[PDB]
Amino acid sequence: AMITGGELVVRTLIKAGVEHLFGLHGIHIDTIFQACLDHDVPIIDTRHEAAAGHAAEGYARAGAKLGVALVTAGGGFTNAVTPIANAWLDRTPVLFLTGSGALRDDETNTLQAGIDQVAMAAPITKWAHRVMATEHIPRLVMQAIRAALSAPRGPVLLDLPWDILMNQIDEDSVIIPDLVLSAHGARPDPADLDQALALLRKAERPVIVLGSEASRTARKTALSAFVAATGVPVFADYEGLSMLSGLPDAMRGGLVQNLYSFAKADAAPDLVLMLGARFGLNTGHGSGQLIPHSAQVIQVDPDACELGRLQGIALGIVADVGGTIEALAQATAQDAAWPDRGDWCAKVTDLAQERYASIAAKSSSEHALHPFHASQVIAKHVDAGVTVVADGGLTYLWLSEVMSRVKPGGFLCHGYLNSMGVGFGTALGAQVADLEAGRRTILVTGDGSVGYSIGEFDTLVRKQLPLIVIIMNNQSWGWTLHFQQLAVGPNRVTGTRLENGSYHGVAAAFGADGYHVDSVESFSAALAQALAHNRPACINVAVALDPIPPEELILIGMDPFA
Amino acid sequence: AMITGGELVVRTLIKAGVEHLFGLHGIHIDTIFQACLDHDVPIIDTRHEAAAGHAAEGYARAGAKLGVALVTAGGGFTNAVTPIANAWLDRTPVLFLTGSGALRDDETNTLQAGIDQVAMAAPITKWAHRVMATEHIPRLVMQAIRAALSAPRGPVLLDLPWDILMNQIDEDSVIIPDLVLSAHGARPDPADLDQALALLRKAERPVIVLGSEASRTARKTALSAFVAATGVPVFADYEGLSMLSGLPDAMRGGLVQNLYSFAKADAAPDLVLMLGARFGLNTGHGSGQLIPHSAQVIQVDPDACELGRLQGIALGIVADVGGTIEALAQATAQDAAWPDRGDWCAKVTDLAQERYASIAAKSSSEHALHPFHASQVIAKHVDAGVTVVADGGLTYLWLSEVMSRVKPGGFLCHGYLNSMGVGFGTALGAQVADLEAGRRTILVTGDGSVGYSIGEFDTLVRKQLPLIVIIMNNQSWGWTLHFQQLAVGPNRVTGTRLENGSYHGVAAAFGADGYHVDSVESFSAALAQALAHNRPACINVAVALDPIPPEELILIGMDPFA
Amino acid sequence: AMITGGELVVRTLIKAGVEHLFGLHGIHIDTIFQACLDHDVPIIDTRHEAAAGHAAEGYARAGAKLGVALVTAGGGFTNAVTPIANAWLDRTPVLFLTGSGALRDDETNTLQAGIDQVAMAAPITKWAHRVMATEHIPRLVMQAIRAALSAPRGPVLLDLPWDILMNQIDEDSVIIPDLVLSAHGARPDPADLDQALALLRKAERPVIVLGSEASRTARKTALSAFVAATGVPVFADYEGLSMLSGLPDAMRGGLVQNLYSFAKADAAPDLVLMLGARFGLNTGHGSGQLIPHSAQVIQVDPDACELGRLQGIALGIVADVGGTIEALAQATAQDAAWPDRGDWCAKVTDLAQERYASIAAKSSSEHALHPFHASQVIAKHVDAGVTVVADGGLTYLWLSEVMSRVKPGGFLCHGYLNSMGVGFGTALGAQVADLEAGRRTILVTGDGSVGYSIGEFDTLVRKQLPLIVIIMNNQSWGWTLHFQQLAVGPNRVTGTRLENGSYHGVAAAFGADGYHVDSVESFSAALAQALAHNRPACINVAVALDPIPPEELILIGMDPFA
Ligand SMILES: Cc1ncc(C[n+]2csc(CCOP(=O)(O)OP(=O)(O)O)c2C)c(N)n1
Ligand SMILES: Cc1ncc(C[n+]2csc(CCOP(=O)(O)OP(=O)(O)O)c2C)c(N)n1
Ligand SMILES: Cc1ncc(C[n+]2csc(CCOP(=O)(O)OP(=O)(O)O)c2C)c(N)n1
Ligand SMILES: [Mg+2]
Ligand SMILES: [Mg+2]
Ligand SMILES: [Mg+2]
Repeated sequence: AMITGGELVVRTLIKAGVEHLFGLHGIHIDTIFQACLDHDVPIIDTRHEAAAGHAAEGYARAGAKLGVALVTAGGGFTNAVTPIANAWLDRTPVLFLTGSGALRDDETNTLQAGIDQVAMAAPITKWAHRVMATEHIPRLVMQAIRAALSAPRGPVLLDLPWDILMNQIDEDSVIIPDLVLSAHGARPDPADLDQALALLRKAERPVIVLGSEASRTARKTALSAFVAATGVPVFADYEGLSMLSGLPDAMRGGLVQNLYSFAKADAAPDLVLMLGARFGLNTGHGSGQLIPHSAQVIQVDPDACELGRLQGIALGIVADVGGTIEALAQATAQDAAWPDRGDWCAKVTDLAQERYASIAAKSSSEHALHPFHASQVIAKHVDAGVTVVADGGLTYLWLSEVMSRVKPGGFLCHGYLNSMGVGFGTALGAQVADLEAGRRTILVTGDGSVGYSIGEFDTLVRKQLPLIVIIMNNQSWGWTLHFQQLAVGPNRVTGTRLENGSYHGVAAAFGADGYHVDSVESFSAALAQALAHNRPACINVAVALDPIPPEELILIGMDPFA
Repeated sequence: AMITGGELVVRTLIKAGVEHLFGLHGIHIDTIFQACLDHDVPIIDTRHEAAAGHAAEGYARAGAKLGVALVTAGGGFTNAVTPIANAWLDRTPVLFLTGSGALRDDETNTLQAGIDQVAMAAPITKWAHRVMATEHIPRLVMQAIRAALSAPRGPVLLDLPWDILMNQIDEDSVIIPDLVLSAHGARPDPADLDQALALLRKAERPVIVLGSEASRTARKTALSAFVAATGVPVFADYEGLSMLSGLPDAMRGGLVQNLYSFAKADAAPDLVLMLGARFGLNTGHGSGQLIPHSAQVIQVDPDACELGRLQGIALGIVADVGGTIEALAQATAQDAAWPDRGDWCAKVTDLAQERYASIAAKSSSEHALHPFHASQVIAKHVDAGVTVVADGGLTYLWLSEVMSRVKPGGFLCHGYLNSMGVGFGTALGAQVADLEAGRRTILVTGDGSVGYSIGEFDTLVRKQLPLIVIIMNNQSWGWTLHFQQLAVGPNRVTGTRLENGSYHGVAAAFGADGYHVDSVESFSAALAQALAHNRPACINVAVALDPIPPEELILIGMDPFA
Repeated sequence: AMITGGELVVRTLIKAGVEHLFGLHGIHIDTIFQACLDHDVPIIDTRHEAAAGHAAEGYARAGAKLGVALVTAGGGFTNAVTPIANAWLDRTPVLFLTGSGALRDDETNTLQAGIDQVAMAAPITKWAHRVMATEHIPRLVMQAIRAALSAPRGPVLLDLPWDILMNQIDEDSVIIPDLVLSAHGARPDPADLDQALALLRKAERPVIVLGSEASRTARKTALSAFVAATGVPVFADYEGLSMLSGLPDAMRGGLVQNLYSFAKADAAPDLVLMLGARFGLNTGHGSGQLIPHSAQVIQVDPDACELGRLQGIALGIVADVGGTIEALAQATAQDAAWPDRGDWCAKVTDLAQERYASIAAKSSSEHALHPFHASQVIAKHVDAGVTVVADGGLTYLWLSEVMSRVKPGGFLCHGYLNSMGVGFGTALGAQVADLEAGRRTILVTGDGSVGYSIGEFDTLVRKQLPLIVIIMNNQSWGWTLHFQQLAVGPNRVTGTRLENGSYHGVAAAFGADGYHVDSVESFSAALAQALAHNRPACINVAVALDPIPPEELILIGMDPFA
């Protein structure tokens, strides 16, 4: 028959293995909407394009697969910029399909047309391109997919002029190709794999730090066989945590942010193995905090820029992180000459424990519900059947203190962009990935960050998504209000207080469950209540503002343990 | 004494004459926040950076001045992109002040940093530029203002590294320089102005069409001098309508879209003078449905691409629209012999009025409130004491049909980008520019577009803004659903129905007045009620889905009077 | 019949009045070649696309019209970058027509395809754009011409995919539109015009400075009437010098660079009138050496960025420079009472003349011909019938000192880009424009610079172009060798000597008249010889290296006088 370019897009995505798209409708991309309707593909349609974009991210992260986002021309695309920017830095594999002006209505001042979407998207994407001919649609779509999913994973834009989409050709003119890209990643040269193992055996205090790319390939069975052979502790940046949930408990060092007072302990790691973790913000930069200059560092990253960009390393290998762990278990299933790491692993869990006691010792929840305490109520329900998504300022800095101790099904936190509010978006789409697994999603967000996408309680309800939103309400933009007294001066705070409005009143008005809580018990009663029930909820949690997280004081450059 | 890069900016904006900024606080730009506090200059902080940017647009357009927008690094900037794009196409003079990563922490994977902000805004701005030394700030800020304000007016982006903002210097070492740019625009060469007036005299059915740029300089008394002398009617595209409000009633033609039904009456304009109107969406592209190919066209635009871009004109002048009007009055003051236009002007008002009676005659509001009947209820409250702001899909297309009859102090509608939801931001900042002038602002929005910025009721209450928001709620993304049922098929509707949620409840949750009305009486009661009170209000108006606005059928290329 | 997209281009250029192209043939752009050959418009085909690009600049600047460059896809476009860049900063109206890959051969790794040609040209052009439809060619080309030719004049890039160019439509289906854009530019307000004149009347030591845009619009008759009425002296940067050749000699201040030693004379100008000169390289920046801080500045520029960008000004008008000179003569036709400026005019020509003898006084041509003495030889032939083109390092810094006194038909020197070797290109194109005027072109280049485009002697020969090329050969990259010893150290000069080659031998091996000269008499004799002959000539002049252009010392910030 004769199908439209819109249909050609959809066949190609179905051929890849795509089963959900997140989007918001426009006349310009309606041919895709029509084709999805025809091929029984869900198109979760949100209230803001950005929220749909982040929804694709969360699906991609929580799902360990490709996320797809669909936005209309002009305003559709520009509303989509923040999720693209976010997925760019988080290294999140998301295909962004956008409509634009008709080729033939080029340069005529028509509606939603005239802005250079690929130009805009270029410095934010692994690849961005505008389709010039309908026959190109199947192969350009697959190309776009391949680029996003290969290492390092990242966001890709495909600009589908209205003109090309509506247009129609003969089904036989064109070939819908398969996704013919191996699921297995590239492995290091046998020469280096041996040198890195030789180094790890000589190590007295060795550690491994997992990055985002450990989670995208998700090679758990091979990682377990490897830790089970060498017996070395394992840390991760935020994205990496999901991986540490198949590991014995003494071999779990937790969040990379623990390796801080390992110096002040005369116990600083002897060697560091970085698999996908970059010398960015999550690893304490080139400063030496979490990773020590003295230490001999082995860094694996598909992207050779990252190889000792900030510190000098000892060995740097270009390869896929997931494909590397496979090559690691394989070469460690004959060794058997691996030292006992008891005394080392012992202190690792000890130092993490001291921090947990040191914060619980500082926590007074006498007058207003301390935030470190509230996070514990949440900790109580976190296991492999629960994806946790974090947003807000101080509120996610408090969760990190409680997150090393539990074993989550997914954990999705801020990337280098650190854009407040992308929480709803990411969380929503996370739940759609979690529906298959039976996992349930919980968003822990700030009173500020919820305001960005508050309308999404509508989408939650319309699409029947049982996401629980916990709003840690301190009646302010938390992180910034602290900066104002702590970096500027006590009496002068502006543009940061948010002392107005029932967020729970909003959610109830949008059709979701309202809960209001201020005490520890009030909160635990409500969280267990919302979890028991199988529909969307909002919990407005009154927390103190004054308390200063240890992580806030690390990042400006001070010791919270001195 | 010693100053910081932030202070330098604030002093430079004050020497320009700026009295409000719209922003959203982040630590990267806190320096400006602090300097503003010192100088009693208000920063209206919203819930989303987008809403802030659009608020600067609304400030600018309704204020006939520069609108200033301030956003933080990274997510702060990318969230502000929809406002920049809109400002670009609307030709709206807005200065966009963005923070970025520190210069000394360049290329290190730090926080909110690594996205090429200037590159991203390049295709959307008259000028984009990242500041490289703290002493450059005062002259780089002024150069940005001049860039923004010169014709054609447009957005300008100025990236201030955090490094450079926090950074510190001597008061007398650098110079806060003055705003030296003449307010009066450039005039056509007299030989061309004479060609034009000669042409205008010989015309049998002459019209004038105003664009954005007429409203920007706002030379009202020079238009009245010119119309009341040649006696020619005057039309305007959306941005230009504000300018027709101090004009004699007979020589007002209304919105440029009334020139449709002018052919079928053998009364198509003989000559068309276009002052800032571009050929494109507002003026019926190159089709000659509005501007007939037969007519002698005279076009005046600051930007030369624009001159006869889609049609052939007889005269194309590069000049300021504002200054061209001044010359049009100048050259008309001695000229005694202008023909009588009484019969033609009678014909213009006659054709426009037949249109109105034709719509009312086809409008039943018995089963559910007709969107037209609803639009009339609003129009009876519109005079020069009111700025009406429009958003949504079908809802604004209906409102246009009543807007030609009333003389508004401001009318801010969709530009070419047609981004749904920009209504809140613009409407908010419009109310800020309106407070000083004493005028009151109404936003007339659809049920879809309001969901975009619905947390902004928070800003409406925190900041004490008596903005009334009418939601024309047809429980669907109206305009796209009409495309789906009319051009694809009645049973093929997906992703456009919005069958959920109390919007008036949402406003009531943030502390605004809630109204839910459905009949003509109820709504008029509700509107008059909210207007009496100096308070932020939300009117949720239940309106019909089925009716097709005459503009929907015109823009698709059909006759709606057939 | 049916014509080609190539034909559609040529028909449109023809309607603009384009009578010559500069280019270099590729198969992608052959349809334009066929259409030019069909319609007898000459395409001057050079040996390098950069020479073709620059030749178009010279044609534009020397003919005071639009210039058109035509380069093929890929290498054709990239070779064209330096001319586009130069035209951008010189403000030169140049249409760049480029081929690119076939739309339907998109992303297929083909011949000459794949490089984002509009992206690369975006920051270098007023407008860069890829043509998307064969129907579009006529209106897009004219839109391009309008954008290049509007104030401020600058280069435009039009990308014409080979696919769309080969395409064939029906003649009658598309309309080849006229150039309807008034040749007179916009004039200043009459409030401001009068303020400037009253300020000019109150002035005690007023001066006028013409910049690039004065030569573009070329409003000579209006300038003669204006200086001859107020009697104020008049300077110019390099581009502006051509206009000073229709002026009584005492009223000629010459090159703007004379106003240097005017301060230490207590003769620093009271008031400065800037017509299109920008605060920058030619005008001693924001430093106030040439354009004093004490003095009141009145600045007129099409681009408002420029208005007091580096100094504070007293008045700043957005207007076309050509139009402003008109308005000025106009307003001076009634103004009978302009004071006598005899005392000031005399002082001016006196100081410029003293500086001149000050250099001849310190010049010795005994052991090798002095570069200034050599410059004087050339000055003896410069009149209204000669276009002089300068290139090279020291060699042109020497001419400037001799150039103020003589009144040339054209004078084309380096723009802000200051790119060596662009001489042949610009000069060759200059000679083509000069054929209509009867003027002859003479290029003064250095030994390093001729080296860039040396093969162009071949184009001079094949194409019968009697351009005379004087090489001031000091067997080195002069300017950089001087920086090395004068700012770095005596004994450390590397990579700057060019002690090799017969340049005259090269020109003769290509077909042109070869001359070798080292003394004053040899040089004057041969220069006079090649001029009598109506052929292309090369003159290789051995000049001294050790000398030091006063300008070379006026730019590090030091003083070549007191
Ligand atoms: C998109 C974006 N990202 C980051 C910032 C800067 N920022 C970092 S933390 C913060 C306050 C967040 O408040 P909230 O979400 O309530 O969390 P809290 O720290 O108050 O608990 C802001 C404004 C910003 N202004 N915009
Ligand atoms: C930012 C943006 N997103 C999506 C669209 C596509 N679109 C055009 S009209 C329309 C429906 C608008 O709905 P609503 O605000 O309720 O107005 P109404 O239903 O009354 O027409 C949509 C989704 C758009 N033009 N801009
Ligand atoms: C395109 C380009 N422009 C400028 C320079 C830097 N530069 C400025 S002057 C100069 C020497 C010019 O030598 P020549 O052409 O012989 O003139 P001379 O001063 O030696 O007489 C150089 C290399 C450069 N390397 N490349
Ligand atoms: Mg908070
Ligand atoms: Mg609606
Ligand atoms: Mg030389």
